[PDB]
Amino acid sequence: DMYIERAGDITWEKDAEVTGNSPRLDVALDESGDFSLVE
Amino acid sequence: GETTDGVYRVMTRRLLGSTQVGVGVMQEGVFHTMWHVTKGAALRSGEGRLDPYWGDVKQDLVSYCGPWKLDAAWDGLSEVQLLAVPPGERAKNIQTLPGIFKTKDGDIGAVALDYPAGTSGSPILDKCGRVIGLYGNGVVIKNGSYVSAITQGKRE
Ligand SMILES: COc1cc(-c2ccccc2C(=O)Nc2cnn(C)c2)ccn1
Repeated sequence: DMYIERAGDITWEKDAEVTGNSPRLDVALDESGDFSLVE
Repeated sequence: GETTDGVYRVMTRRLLGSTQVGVGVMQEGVFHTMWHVTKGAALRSGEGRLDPYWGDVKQDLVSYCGPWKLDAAWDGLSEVQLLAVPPGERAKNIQTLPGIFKTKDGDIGAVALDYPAGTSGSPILDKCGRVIGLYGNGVVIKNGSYVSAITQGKRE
């Protein structure tokens, strides 16, 4: 029996940590809403 | 109960202790999360009962107490931030340039940041603070890191 708890405001932070890469990926989306990698 | 615009954890007591199953956004009296987090179930907000209003398993989204309200888009150029809310850890902004999910229906934003599954439903923002979509539905690549979409709903 699920419940919610507030965790913060939705705000852009100046000088947040900047990270992660930017990959271009071929994918398919099935009727169950699962993404899969094509090739 | 609490209806303040902002970001929230989704918890269950049905397992060992209190377990965070995901994250969502409260905006204009409506709660937004991913379908896999709640599976369409009712939520509590203290003494309050939030009922599902709209949901679609294929989009992997669900809204509570009204129609989907978020209609901002990754503009394809500008950076973004994952306002990650990880299980038992403080909300933290992470800035990233999203990559791209090319599909037969079109192209979607993608972010290659590996957080625990209970981070599902954390919002992705643009530089004006607008929610451009939610984190947690994509693919695991060779590298072992999950790549999530930028999953965003249609406002009616
Ligand atoms: C083997 O795959 C994973 C994925 C995850 C994961 C990590 C971050 C955000 C979200 C998920 C996640 O579970 N997504 C998701 C979408 N739909 N379903 C049913 C589940 C963590 C561990 N293993």
